[PDB]
Amino acid sequence: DQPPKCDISGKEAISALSRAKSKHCRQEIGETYCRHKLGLLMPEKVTRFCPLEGKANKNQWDEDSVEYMPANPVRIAFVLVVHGRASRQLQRMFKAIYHKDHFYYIHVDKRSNYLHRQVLQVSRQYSNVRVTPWRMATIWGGASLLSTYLQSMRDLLEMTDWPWDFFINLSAADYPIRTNDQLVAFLSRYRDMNFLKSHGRDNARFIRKQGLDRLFLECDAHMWRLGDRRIPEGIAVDGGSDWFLLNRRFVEYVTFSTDDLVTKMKQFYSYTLLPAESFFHTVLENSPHCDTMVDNNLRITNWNRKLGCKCQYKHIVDWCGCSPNDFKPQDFHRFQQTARPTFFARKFEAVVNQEIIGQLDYYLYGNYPAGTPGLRSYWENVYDEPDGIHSLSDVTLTLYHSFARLGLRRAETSLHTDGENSCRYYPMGHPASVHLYFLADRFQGFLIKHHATNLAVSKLETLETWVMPKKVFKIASPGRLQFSEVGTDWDAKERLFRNFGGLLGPMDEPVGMQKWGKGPNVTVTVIWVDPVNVIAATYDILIESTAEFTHYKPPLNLPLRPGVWTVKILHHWVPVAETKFLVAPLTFSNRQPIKPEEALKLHNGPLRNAYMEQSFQSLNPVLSLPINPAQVEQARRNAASTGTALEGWLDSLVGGMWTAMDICATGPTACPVMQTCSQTAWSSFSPDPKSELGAVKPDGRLR
Amino acid sequence: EEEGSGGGQ
Ligand code: NA
Repeated sequence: DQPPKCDISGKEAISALSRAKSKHCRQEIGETYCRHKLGLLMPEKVTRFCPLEGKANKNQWDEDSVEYMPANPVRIAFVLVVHGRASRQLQRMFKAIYHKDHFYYIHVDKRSNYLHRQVLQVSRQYSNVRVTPWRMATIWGGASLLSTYLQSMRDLLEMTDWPWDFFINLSAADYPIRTNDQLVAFLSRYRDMNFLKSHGRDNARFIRKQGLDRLFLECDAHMWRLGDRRIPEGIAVDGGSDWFLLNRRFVEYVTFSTDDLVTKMKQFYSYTLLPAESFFHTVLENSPHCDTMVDNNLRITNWNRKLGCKCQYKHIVDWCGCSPNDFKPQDFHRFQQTARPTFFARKFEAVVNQEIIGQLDYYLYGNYPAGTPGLRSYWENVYDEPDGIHSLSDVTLTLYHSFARLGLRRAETSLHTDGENSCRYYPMGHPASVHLYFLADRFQGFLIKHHATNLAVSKLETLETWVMPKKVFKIASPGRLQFSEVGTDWDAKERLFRNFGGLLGPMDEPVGMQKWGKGPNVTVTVIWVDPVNVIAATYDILIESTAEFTHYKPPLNLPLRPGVWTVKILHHWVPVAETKFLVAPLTFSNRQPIKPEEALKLHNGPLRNAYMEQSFQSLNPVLSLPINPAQVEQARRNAASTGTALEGWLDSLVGGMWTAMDICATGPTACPVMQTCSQTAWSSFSPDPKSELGAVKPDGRLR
Repeated sequence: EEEGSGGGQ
């Protein structure tokens, strides 16, 4: 260890040092705090170079204005800052915005290695597409997002073979709402303007709610709040959206100027939350270029703070944040507004709603030819072999193995012969890839690619299996209830579980959700039942007249007994509906075959022989949930099994809650009844032209 | 259509 160079007494700084995990991070915290304590970190007064008295505010907008052909069309530098798994949606958007005359510079979050490999294949095909060799971990609200933009601006200005006129930043959840031709016509007319949107409210309230008067430090992929600071004197501070369009002259100024304004603002915003939401506004309005500002970023942002402000980033930053919602089909009419010029919108998510994306793409660039496959489907990779089984969890690894075995048993039973069965397989190694599969915005299950030996010819084969969950929601004669579901990682903004498969292990903490229709207020009862009829929890909920979704995480002692749980909803003892979910036993511990003592410790129910303090044994007779002494002992025996016996217990559970819909081969096969994966409608190997990138057409487009 | 992602402490 090592003591600080200063006495540290601020509550925020002490709370940060206590929660920080690495020695390097604790040192950086102390160093930052000390320097600010002595007044050597933040500037207190900054020179203003703008001759105006206040803001500029420039222009009158007519739809026909953007239908001319420019003699000198601008060439655009697109900077794409992307993360996550949605490579095929990114490919579709890249297809919509591509033109051979523009330029594309793609920064992939350091933590998204799968996506980076897919982007690399794009940059290798096209000479006007490059990827940043440096990669940052751009957490939400982090100071590193500004460092990302400023470094990409320096890189782009030094690429003398790319003569660009405008800088436009986009994420993987953006999409154009007007053609490239109209974008170029508009910007070619206003090439000396800068497009930034301000908050549109009270400026004092903007500063407080953004935390601009607080000192932040990014370290260990977290934003630590370290105390207060003053807004420097002599300049107007402003901000709004961090999505903008800036012309080359202003980017040159920000990058290379050494005047008092740029130097001190780069220092100030190195320790600022959400810095890109106000750094560029503050510099521009106080700089010599202040009279070039248009208070319009040419974007439609789907803000719905009723749903998007749930302080959902509290584990990443020491502050409460918000974010915009995903568009749905009913929002299409908003893209046709004429009040102000707009060319892009956000956010779009294909795993949330793809229909609106299709509507928008065909509206801008026309339908695909009749007979085009995959237009209503979506595939998203959630595991890729090069990232290693340690990037998975014991839960997902266990279940992905089980799904593969479920497919191999499907192949064997699907061949009807009295001779040698040439569709019997023995599994080998670990899954090569896993995909989510959607059709018409309905989740279809998982696709698992895996290797196996065909035992008839004794040869290795590569296969893909489609597994789909069995329907388990059941309503009963009696109503406002529409659906009930159990899962983890509930997304309060989009109102869905981000653990799409509902994959759960004994150490997971399930969440119960209900979906309601309109009607008067009502109160219902919720019952959780474990695989041997033990009632784990009971509670009543009020369903207010305006309620649409409700959810609750019951406090259950761990581990949960493995098997099929049941959740019941009653109304004054009158049954309403029920649902089921699976707590799967694990065949892996630290990615290794589980050992007897850890199997027994993990699969024999909770420690205190009870899930909560209060008991509900008084309810088993009333609800007809008798506890069978034989099943209880059998569950004890199951809890001590390993190897084959454990594999047989898991696979019988999985088979009861999942169905192997189909299985295909990627290459040659000896099984006479299996299609080639490329010939199927469902395989991740089947044609998907809406997300495929080919040769540049005569008009310079890919779409 | 107000802008800004911060939502207080
Ligand atoms: Na390239």
